[PDB]
Amino acid sequence: LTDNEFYQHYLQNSQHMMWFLNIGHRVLAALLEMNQTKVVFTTNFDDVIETAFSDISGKHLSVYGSYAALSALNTEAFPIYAKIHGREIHKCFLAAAIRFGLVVSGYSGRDENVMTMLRAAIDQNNAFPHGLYWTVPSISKSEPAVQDLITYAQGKGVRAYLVETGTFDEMLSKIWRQVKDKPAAIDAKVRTARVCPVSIPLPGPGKPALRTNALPVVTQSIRCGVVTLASPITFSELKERISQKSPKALLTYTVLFLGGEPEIRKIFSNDEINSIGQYYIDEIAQSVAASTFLKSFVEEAILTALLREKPILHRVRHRTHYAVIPNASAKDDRFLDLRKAVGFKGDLGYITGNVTNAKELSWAEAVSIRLEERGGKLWIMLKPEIWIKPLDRREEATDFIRSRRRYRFNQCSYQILDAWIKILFGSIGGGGTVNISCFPDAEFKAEFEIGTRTAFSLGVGY
Amino acid sequence: HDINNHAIKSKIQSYMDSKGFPLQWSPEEYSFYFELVFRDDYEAQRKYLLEALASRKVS
Amino acid sequence: LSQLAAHSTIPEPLLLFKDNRTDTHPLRGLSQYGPYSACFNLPGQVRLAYLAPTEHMRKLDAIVRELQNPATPKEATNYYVEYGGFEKVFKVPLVMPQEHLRCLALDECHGVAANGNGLALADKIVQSMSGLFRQKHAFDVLLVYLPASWKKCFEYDGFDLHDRIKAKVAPLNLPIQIINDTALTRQCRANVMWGVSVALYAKAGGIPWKLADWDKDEAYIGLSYAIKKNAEGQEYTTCCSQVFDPDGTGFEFVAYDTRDRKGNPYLSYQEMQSVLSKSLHLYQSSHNGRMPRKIFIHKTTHFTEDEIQGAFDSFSSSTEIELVQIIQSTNWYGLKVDPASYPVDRGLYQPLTESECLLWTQGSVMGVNQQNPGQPVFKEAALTPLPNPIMLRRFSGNGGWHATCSSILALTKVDWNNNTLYKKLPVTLVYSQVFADVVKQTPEIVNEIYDYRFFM
Amino acid sequence: CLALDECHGVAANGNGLALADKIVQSMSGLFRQKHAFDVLLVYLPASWKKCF
DNA sequence: TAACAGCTCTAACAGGAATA
RNA sequence: AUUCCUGUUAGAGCUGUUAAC
Ligand SMILES: [Mg+2]
Repeated sequence: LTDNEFYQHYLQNSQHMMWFLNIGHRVLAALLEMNQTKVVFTTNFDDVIETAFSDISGKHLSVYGSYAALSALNTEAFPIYAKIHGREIHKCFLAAAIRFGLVVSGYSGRDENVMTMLRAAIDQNNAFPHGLYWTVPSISKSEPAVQDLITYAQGKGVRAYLVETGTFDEMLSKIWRQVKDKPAAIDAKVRTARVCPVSIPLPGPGKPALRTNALPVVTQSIRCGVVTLASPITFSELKERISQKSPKALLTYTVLFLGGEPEIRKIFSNDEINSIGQYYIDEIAQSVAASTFLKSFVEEAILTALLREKPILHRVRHRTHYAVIPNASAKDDRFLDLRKAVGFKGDLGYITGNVTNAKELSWAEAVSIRLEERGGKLWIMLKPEIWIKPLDRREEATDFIRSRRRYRFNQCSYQILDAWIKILFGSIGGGGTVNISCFPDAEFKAEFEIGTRTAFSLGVGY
Repeated sequence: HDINNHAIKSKIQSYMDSKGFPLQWSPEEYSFYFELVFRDDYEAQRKYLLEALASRKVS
Repeated sequence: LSQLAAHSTIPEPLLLFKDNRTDTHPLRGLSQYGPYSACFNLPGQVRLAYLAPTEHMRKLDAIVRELQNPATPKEATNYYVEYGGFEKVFKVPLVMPQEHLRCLALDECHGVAANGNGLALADKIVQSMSGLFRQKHAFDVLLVYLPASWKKCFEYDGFDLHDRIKAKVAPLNLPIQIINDTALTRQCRANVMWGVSVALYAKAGGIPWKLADWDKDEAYIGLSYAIKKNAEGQEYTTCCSQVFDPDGTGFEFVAYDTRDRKGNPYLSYQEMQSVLSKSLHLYQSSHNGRMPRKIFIHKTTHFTEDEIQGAFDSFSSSTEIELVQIIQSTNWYGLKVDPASYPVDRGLYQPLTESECLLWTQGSVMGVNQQNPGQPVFKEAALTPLPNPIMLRRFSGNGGWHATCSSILALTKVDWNNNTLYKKLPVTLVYSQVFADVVKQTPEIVNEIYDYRFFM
Repeated sequence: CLALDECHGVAANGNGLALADKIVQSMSGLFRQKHAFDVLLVYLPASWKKCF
């Protein structure tokens, strides 16, 4: 039972729902004062519940004698607060059990006394008539005894459920934001505090879908190399060293590398090098999100792995990488699909040629490939584009750029993107998780498995 | 938001139409919204219909 | 893994017209039903005056005279409806200015045109219009015309001619609709005629259209900034705007400065809490002092940790603050499949992550097109082949993508200065940007708040 | 603000509806600065008595 | 405070007109 | 500047990671 169903069901009958256990204490204090959820049980001190109630209302709270809980419950003199401290409340809990459905939060079980307490409360003919709801922050993290008890109750015929919600205070805030007819003083007192770290749930996948350009990256971790230096280095010095040497490996400072050891010995002499070790970045998404150096390193690694064995050329423009089609290899059969996509009115379409009104500028089709760290996911971002051979003369073809793409509408752009995905990965987006690897013949290589199908979602409907 | 406000009614109806639900006062809507809210739970549906049409608001 | 959260297509918002007859397409609703303020007869007759060099008075008079005759669109005919003239479409007569109201640009302006002094040219134009200071009651809208010969002073580093002119005239409380040579060439006459007619009617004081079923208890704040290239460093001019709806049928769209010196576009605790106190006061005065049950803030850049607390400390507990950052440049872009012959539907918002969504403010709209009925219309098919989805980053809202997404989508439709179907940004953002330019050009505006009809 | 001089002509014509419409239409100048003025003191000269 | 990486935006120009 | 925002050319501001002073 999803939390939305629990909220619709809990909100409808909050008058007779028991609770077993700072917005959460505050919302509960307001919820009690409001005469809803009359009886609340707890294990711990948390003497803050009664203090919050006194702040809300201005009167003391009954906190639990021989059978004081029994006397208060039987006489219907709500609201009642009783701490288990784990048979004095055991009879009262069983008496409470028939009267209204119970919801237990902040408890993982693990205590046999309360376990037998609840199991004994279940047996009677009408026990927890509204339902027993277990709300843990995560379903899979809960102790096995809780699931065993839920299954036992469901077998007995009771309507016990195990629902996954957030933290108890967040759950109570979400409950209270939809409780109706609350006095002004209570709302002024609680106001659900303030929500700084906004986190609104993503809906279900659901089922006119839209196809995005994002390719998922499921490689959760990669292995790479570290070099130790006897002297401090700056990133600019490393960058100019790579520019002047041009090794067959990818370098960054965080000093981190990926490629062959002899290239490292070429770029760095023995005197400055102390030792070479390995780095295991366990969480790639979090790492590239926290550090921009890792972001650039990983995007360049994926780029190198992507055009390693393919005839397409790799260029760079304002620090964004492009998969530009070379003129020499523009006649390959693999580009034929692209030849169809660029084509006008179902004919062959030129993908590399001479701009009609410039002396030496030569144009080609290309795709900008970027890395996007969204949430905790890595996406390969494909954007079709027209590349111009002189990097600094691109604007001279601006009109031509406007002329060619003027009619690359949704169908044409869809064809272009599908053809470019086929060119870059060799397979269509059906059951595709192809693997690429950069520098396969090196000690420190990186293999990345990229989902071939572009990210997409279907509109939710009935 | 009070449901009999025009602005809130329009906003809620626009939201409902966003998820592809029936448009406006059309057949198979009342039952549709009941079966959507209560996801085939006839006991909870009965309890809500009792509460809405209860014998305390009737004059 | 290629599965994303289910997108939801926000329907095209409706616009309110005369007799509260709703319609999604603004100009078509204006033709069928007329301006929203026609029932109130707020503008009444529209009386306008001229201020231009005498040598081009015939061209200015010809465009105004044309305003009173029907025009049929030739460009963007898939969207634009046949123009019927000011008298018919707006249910309001267009008044021929008398010689007393008609003014001539003083001669020395032409001379300073050679000097390339923008400030001198703007001041000379203001002094030319000074003959209209006393006769403010006679006319409603002034039509300043700047000839192409003045283009040397139109735009240059550190100066904007229209911006300076409007910044000088706004304190004067005179409404100008500057007309350049551009008006009279955009081959399609109906396009320009719709633009000028709507601008003049709204400039006059009327409301061409209003958001249908708009909540009067929600105020949509929007903050933007502008660059002044100082000799030593940079200057960031930040200004806010409000588009709330008062107790009456009035639209109430305003713009104001957030203020002594700023090198970064992020408002501190003091400045942000001060401006949020200031925009709240404008909402209360229009709404009879009632507090706003929900506040939307659209910033072009991310909110700082101190800035969020500043926004919070300015309001009571009842107010709901949904801080939103709007991002125009994103790597994402969408393709619609069923491959649809037309691009992805406008308003389709995709929740990417917790507090990050993709809104397709740009896109195809159903039932708006005039030619070939029953087909989608893509407004920006001329510029871009496919729409560019903007990205919302939530910072404070407790929950709900629908509220912010629908609010922004509806807000991108009430720009009277715009003569097309919608915009890329909510009117709050675009007007905050325009007033940011105005303030950056003219520092002596920071004291007072101004309505949208002045700078639109 | 200043009332239109057409209000005087309408008052001389003895047309109450058009006079009220003209008085309301004179309010547009204050309409822009609706934020500017909290209250409005509308004065009517005795010469308009024929339409009071 | 001086580099470096990324994200993002505005500043100035230029520029054609909505499925061909 | 009736409008729309697509490109180009640049720079700034935010974050980070290093080197320090
Ligand atoms: Mg304008």
